[PDB]
Amino acid sequence: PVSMTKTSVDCTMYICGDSTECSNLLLQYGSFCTQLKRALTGIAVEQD
Amino acid sequence: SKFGAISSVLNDIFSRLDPPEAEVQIDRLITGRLQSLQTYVTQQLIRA
Amino acid sequence: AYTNSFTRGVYYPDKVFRSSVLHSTQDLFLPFFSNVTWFHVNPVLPFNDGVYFASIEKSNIIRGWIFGTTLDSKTQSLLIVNNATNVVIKVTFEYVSQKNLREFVFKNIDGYFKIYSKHTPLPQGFSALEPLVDLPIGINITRFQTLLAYYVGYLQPRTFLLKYNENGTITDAVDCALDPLSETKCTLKSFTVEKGIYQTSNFRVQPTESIVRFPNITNLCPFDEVFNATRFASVYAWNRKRISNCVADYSVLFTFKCYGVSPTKLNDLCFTNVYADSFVIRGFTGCVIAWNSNKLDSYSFRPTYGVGHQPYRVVVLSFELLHAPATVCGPKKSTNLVKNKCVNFNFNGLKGTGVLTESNKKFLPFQQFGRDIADTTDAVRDPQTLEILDITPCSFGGVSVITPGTNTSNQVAVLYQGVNCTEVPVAIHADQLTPTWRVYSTGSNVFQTRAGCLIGAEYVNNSYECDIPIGAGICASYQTQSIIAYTMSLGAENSVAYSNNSIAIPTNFTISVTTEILPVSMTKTSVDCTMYICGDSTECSNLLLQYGSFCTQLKRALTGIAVEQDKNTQEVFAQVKQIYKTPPIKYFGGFNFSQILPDPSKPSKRSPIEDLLFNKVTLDLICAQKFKGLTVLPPLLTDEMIAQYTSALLAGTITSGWTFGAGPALQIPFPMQMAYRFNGIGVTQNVLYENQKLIANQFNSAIGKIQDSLSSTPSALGKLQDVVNHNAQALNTLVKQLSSKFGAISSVLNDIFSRLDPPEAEVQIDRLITGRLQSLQTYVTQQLIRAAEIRASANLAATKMSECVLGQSKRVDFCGKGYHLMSFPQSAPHGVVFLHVTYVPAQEKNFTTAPAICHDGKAHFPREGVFVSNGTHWFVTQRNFYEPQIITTDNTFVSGNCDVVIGIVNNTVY
Amino acid sequence: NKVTLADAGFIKQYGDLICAQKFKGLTVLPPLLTDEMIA
Amino acid sequence: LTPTWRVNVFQTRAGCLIGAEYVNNSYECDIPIGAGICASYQQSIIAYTMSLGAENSVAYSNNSIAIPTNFTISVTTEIL
Amino acid sequence: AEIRASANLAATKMSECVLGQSKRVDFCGKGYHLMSFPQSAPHGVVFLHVTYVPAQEKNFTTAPAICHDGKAHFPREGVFVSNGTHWFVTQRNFYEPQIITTDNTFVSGNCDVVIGIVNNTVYD
Ligand SMILES: *[C@@H]1O[C@H](CO)[C@@H](O)[C@H](O)[C@H]1NC(C)=O
Ligand SMILES: *[C@@H]1O[C@H](CO)[C@@H](O)[C@H](O)[C@H]1NC(C)=O
Ligand SMILES: *[C@@H]1O[C@H](CO)[C@@H](O)[C@H](O)[C@H]1NC(C)=O
Ligand SMILES: *[C@@H]1O[C@H](CO)[C@@H](O)[C@H](O)[C@H]1NC(C)=O
Ligand SMILES: *[C@@H]1O[C@H](CO)[C@@H](O)[C@H](O)[C@H]1NC(C)=O
Ligand SMILES: *[C@@H]1O[C@H](CO)[C@@H](O)[C@H](O)[C@H]1NC(C)=O
Ligand SMILES: *[C@@H]1O[C@H](CO)[C@@H](O)[C@H](O)[C@H]1NC(C)=O
Ligand SMILES: *[C@@H]1O[C@H](CO)[C@@H](O)[C@H](O)[C@H]1NC(C)=O
Ligand SMILES: *[C@@H]1O[C@H](CO)[C@@H](O)[C@H](O)[C@H]1NC(C)=O
Ligand SMILES: *[C@@H]1O[C@H](CO)[C@@H](O)[C@H](O)[C@H]1NC(C)=O
Ligand SMILES: *[C@@H]1O[C@H](CO)[C@@H](O)[C@H](O)[C@H]1NC(C)=O
Ligand SMILES: *[C@@H]1O[C@H](CO)[C@@H](O)[C@H](O)[C@H]1NC(C)=O
Ligand SMILES: *[C@@H]1O[C@H](CO)[C@@H](O)[C@H](O)[C@H]1NC(C)=O
Ligand SMILES: *[C@@H]1O[C@H](CO)[C@@H](O)[C@H](O)[C@H]1NC(C)=O
Repeated sequence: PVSMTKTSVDCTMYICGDSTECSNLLLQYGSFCTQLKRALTGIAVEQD
Repeated sequence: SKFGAISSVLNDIFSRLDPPEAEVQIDRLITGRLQSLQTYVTQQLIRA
Repeated sequence: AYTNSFTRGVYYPDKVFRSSVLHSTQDLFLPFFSNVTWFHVNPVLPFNDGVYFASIEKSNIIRGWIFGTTLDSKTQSLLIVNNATNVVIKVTFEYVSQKNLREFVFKNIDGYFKIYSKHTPLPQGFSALEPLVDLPIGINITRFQTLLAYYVGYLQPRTFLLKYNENGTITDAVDCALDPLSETKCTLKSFTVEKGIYQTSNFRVQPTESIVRFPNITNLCPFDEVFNATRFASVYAWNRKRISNCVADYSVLFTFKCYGVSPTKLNDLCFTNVYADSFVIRGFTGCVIAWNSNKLDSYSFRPTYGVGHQPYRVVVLSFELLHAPATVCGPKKSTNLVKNKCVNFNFNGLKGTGVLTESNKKFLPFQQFGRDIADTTDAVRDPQTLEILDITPCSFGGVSVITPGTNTSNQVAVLYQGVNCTEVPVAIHADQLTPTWRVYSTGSNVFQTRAGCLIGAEYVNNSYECDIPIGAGICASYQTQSIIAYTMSLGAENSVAYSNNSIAIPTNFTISVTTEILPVSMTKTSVDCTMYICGDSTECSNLLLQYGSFCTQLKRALTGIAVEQDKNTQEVFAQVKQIYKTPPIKYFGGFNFSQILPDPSKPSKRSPIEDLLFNKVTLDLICAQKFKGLTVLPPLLTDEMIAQYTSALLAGTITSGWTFGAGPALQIPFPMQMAYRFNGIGVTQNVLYENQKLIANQFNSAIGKIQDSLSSTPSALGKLQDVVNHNAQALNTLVKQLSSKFGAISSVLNDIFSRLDPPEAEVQIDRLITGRLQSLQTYVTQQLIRAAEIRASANLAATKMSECVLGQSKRVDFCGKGYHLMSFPQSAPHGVVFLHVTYVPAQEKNFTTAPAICHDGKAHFPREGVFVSNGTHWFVTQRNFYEPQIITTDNTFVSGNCDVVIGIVNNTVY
Repeated sequence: NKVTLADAGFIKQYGDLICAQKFKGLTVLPPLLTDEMIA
Repeated sequence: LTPTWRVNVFQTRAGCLIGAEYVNNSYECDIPIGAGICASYQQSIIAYTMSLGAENSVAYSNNSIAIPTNFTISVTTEIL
Repeated sequence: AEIRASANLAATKMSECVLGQSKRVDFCGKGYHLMSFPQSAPHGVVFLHVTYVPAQEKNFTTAPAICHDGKAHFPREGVFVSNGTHWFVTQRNFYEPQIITTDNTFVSGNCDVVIGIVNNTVYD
């Protein structure tokens, strides 16, 4: 094996799909979604 | 999964409960789903 | 008349002092480059959501304003005038208090009229407005008028990134929703963007309208026959009534509690199995309604009994909210059914947003809903027309921004990922395209890729090296003037002239010195768990002592990582038993090692190249981290010690070759060691000797270029800088996570403890503690993974030190591109740099070749070479350097006759 | 022909398992190098 | 102070070391302290700058070579 | 994952140190690797690396080439050494001086280019 599937996650869509109140609440959790996006982007670049 | 909440649907929680208890239930759901995302990303990092 | 607002109307969002920070604020602002209306000296302009008001005058024509809804006597209105002595405000409320550009901001939220202002000696500068006053006028304002060049702009809720000066002044701002570049700047929390492609946000089509679909029933439920019953049953023989096919209006309904539902919401939900149980006592999802029935009723209730023993009538309402077809629910007006359009929908309490279409699913009569693999609603039976509708979320997707870097240009391209250009969101209003900015199609600037639709770059038929990867073979770059997209080129095509009997032999060579950078260790970090989580709050510490050995595990893991870092450094650099020193006279047959050898003049005793490497890697933010309990432990080996180890390795290899790595160091002249290494790559020794000076010069040239190749290229030391940046970013993220509330009422523990009773303060503090503990655990897990990666890099660096520095390697590409001659280590802040000296053949020439030569009827094969020819005579030569020689019995061996070797060629063997 | 990919991360036009995952916010990004380029 | 106990005072980049006497001699690292400082038990606890090994100078010249006249068969152990 | 890396390294050493003789420096013990023997251990492996360590080094005077009859001679598979008066050719890793003959050297060019060439007799 050389590479694996490059995955992207829409954090807001997964956690709070279509619920605007849930996204407003999620805004108070800091940079969790940003950190997850950074990690997944690093993995994706590493595959290439 | 419900993670100890009344339901796994955010809209049902927001439509059935006042904000004081909706906060507890939505906190449980959001924490569970953030944990699921974090677990997925950690295992993706190890697999990568 | 209209004009450009430019970057004006920024005000201080709060009363907090900040300095030397980038702060994101979501507030009512004036968007950058807004079309502000311009009046010249007046009409009653609307007061939509707040107003920015500028005035360029020197005669005080403008005095004040009137605010109200109708500006008549029937509705209450506000009035503000600035007299030459004082400013008078009247509404039930009165208030009095104290070219030139006067800028003002007026807002009306929660019964508060807030006024900010600034004075300046529309201009094209940046100025931040300071607050003036909040007034509790308590009236809704929809219109206003100026009381006699003045400019009016309207505020909207925007997200802004404000930059605070060193003395706390807002000097710059970014309007996150202005355009893709500003969204990228807000995502990165920076004012400068480097070249690349950045995932900024997701576009989401917004719901056009809202629809409600409830059953057609209109009869009222028999609640009166339950609650207003003449006589209630007994608690043992409790009465039960079923409620079906009616409209339960709970407003008609003392103690009224509910389990699993809120009393203020029952009018909106649809219920399946409603049963009312009534009985009398003395003082599961559903509701309990109890009320004193003293004046209405064995207990043997009597009027002289107390409240604790007075009769109470009790009704229990039990219903199932596990959807299924709804027979009873409250007063809700159904709208029309909107299809093929993103709408907010409500089907008997099932709320959502999306597009509703005709469904081909073969439901069954009892089936009211359909679910997908994730147990989420996917099809719905319309309560009135009984038709099956598919629910699909309306269009959304990811957006990436391609920038050549803000240091070069402000032009950007936008990639809509996983979307064809025919489905790209094309909206003429702000009811779509969540980023809310627009990049319009101009024909040749819209391209389709298997990665999505790219807008803002023209696709050229040329092919270049990849500059910014888009995906699926497509890259983008700044042409210079515009952004171009293209198919990446894999390299220059080349055809090798193969034939039956043609061989290419090099006639010359190049001595190449190449660089390989390897991380060896990362920053050793320690965390004070209590100080991070609690930070001077003793009550928090006492609460934290009940979460077990979490901090003990984290301390153990971080200590293991810290020990592993020193182990990595030792395994890489501490390979030599002895500390070898170079001889006083630095003559090595013309080879010049001054760039890699230590310099006595420098206090650190580093080489010029090592000094360059330590200058090129950047190893109050530290104090801010320290105050939160995050510290950096010093490495065991100092930089001086690592440089001493490197000097010992270099002296050993220079003065003894590869012998000191396999035993006692055996001195050998450097040209003789170089001859050994030339022998190691299948080149005869004389080739080195007869070219000694030239070879030396080439090396002296190549090493001379190394400095430039590290001091001219921007990201030459990218890997070590990446290690440093990863550590700094992780610690900064840990620090910034302390401002998160995690659902609590504040992020400050001492604020929660000083304003709440312990029963609820415990809940809030538990939320904060769990959030911070999760942050610490995530940090430690990422540290463990990064430590594993760094350990792999350090093991590789130790292997390179053993096999490239302590010996000559025959492994292809392990110690440089060409044929490995030798290698030199140089210490770098968090790692090692190998200078690989390799032999690259050059200046090849064609020759005719044969497998063997027939002579006296015997087949002759070359001993240590290959047969070549000018075209008339036949020589034998070594394979990596053209040195033709007369074919004799001494450089040839005999095997068989010239009857089986295909390609054998007649010649003479002297 | 012997390895069956799941997504390959190419364009999905509005109109099975991949669709559900996408609706939950999970998407696959295409590799930079195509199969033809690697060949 | 939080530890509530009290305790030959030395300053290092790793912090304040109490209870160890800094000596000018250099030995192989026994207990790593940090930034080149190690500790050891001499009757007393000593702190010192760790040594990297014995200094050695190879007698290099442009016409001299050292050639072994004997050998030793070494058997070493590697545990994985 | 760490143990898997260790086990992959152990398998590589079993292949390259036990099933063959390795030229990789310090991969199969310190010194010039001769062979290796595996021994099982509770949760791992123990390699006994047998290596050749040179010892009892002696100083000699050396030359890149020997000039004879106007011809430059380079050692075929050795190095030129000298007691101080006579000149021998020896293998690099063990002192075995040999008479400099035309059968253990090879000729390349005159005595005008090689720096450090030394006059001596190349017996035929
Ligand atoms: C901030 O104000 C101080 C106060 O005098 C001044 O010295 C400093 O230069 C200012 N910082 C700037 C202008 O960046
Ligand atoms: C009971 O009767 C009173 C007066 O007739 C009325 O106001 C009230 O709404 C009734 N209660 C119910 C549950 O119908
Ligand atoms: C996007 O839709 C158009 C219109 O049907 C179609 O021609 C095009 O092929 C689609 N995109 C892709 C990548 O197939
Ligand atoms: C040599 O190569 C040519 C093509 O370049 C081919 O036609 C010929 O058959 C080859 N030689 C032999 C002996 O087949
Ligand atoms: C080999 O290349 C060098 C340049 O590196 C040049 O000076 C020299 O003349 C070349 N030798 C031959 C024989 O072409
Ligand atoms: C070695 O190179 C440096 C830098 O090019 C130069 O200053 C120095 O004189 C050189 N040494 C000799 C002996 O030529
Ligand atoms: C060798 O021959 C091929 C074609 O036969 C030619 O393309 C190439 O340039 C030649 N090489 C040299 C060094 O002349
Ligand atoms: C044959 O090779 C020699 C090199 O020794 C050269 O002088 C001569 O010109 C070559 N003959 C032809 C025909 O190229
Ligand atoms: C080489 O010489 C022999 C001598 O008998 C002859 O038989 C053979 O045909 C020759 N080969 C070619 C290719 O002419
Ligand atoms: C050879 O070494 C000696 C002593 O180490 C030195 O005096 C001499 O200059 C060196 N040879 C050259 C050409 O510099
Ligand atoms: C070589 O060393 C061995 C000891 O390992 C010794 O017995 C022997 O005499 C030595 N031989 C020579 C020639 O020094
Ligand atoms: C070789 O000579 C140098 C200097 O004369 C000396 O220091 C060294 O010990 C000698 N080596 C041996 C093995 O005697
Ligand atoms: C020179 O070598 C010969 C061996 O043939 C012998 O005379 C002696 O070992 C050497 N001379 C000296 C002075 O060591
Ligand atoms: C070696 O011999 C040549 C000619 O026979 C002579 O020019 C040269 O000086 C001799 N070398 C020494 C070191 O005497």
